Amino acid sequence: ARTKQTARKSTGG
Amino acid sequence: AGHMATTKRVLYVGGLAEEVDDKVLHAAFIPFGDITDIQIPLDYETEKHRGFAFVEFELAEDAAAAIDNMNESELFGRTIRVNLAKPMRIKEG
Amino acid sequence: AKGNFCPLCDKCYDDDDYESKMMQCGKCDRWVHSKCENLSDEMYEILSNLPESVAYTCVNCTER
Ligand SMILES: [Zn+2]
Ligand SMILES: [Zn+2]
Repeated sequence: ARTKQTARKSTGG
Repeated sequence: AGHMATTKRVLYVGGLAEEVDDKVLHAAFIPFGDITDIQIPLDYETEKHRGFAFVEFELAEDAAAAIDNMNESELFGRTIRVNLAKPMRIKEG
Repeated sequence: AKGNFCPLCDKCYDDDDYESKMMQCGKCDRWVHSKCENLSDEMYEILSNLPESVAYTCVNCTER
């Protein structure tokens, strides 16, 4: 979901 | 390498029927132990659930019993998944 | 600024705070804390790992 812990285009890395 | 099993106060549910609501997850998961919270995030492609849900137990040992008794089992007429909310990932990534 | 206010509790949020556990509504774009919901900090970490096609909704954004 949209959060402050993450907001990137994808959860990958 | 890692442990053969694990436990946590919260666990994941997926593959549930299209007509499942947060009241069904409670009535389906209560016999393994007392539930304290349930959540279902909204999917914006059709304004319904994403085909999965979440539940939380009073203890982590009760979640392991809910998995040991409903994992890959029929609920609403088709199979559903049950596991901790850590090792899995959505079919969309 | 001071115009920020949570839809479920008397607390508010900063214009640059990103260390607090919070989510954004997918239907009214409003922010929310984890403590003013039945949620917990363990369930918040998985909600962050879900795809962006799914998101949280207010106590009314889920019905209307
Ligand atoms: Zn709040
Ligand atoms: Zn909202």
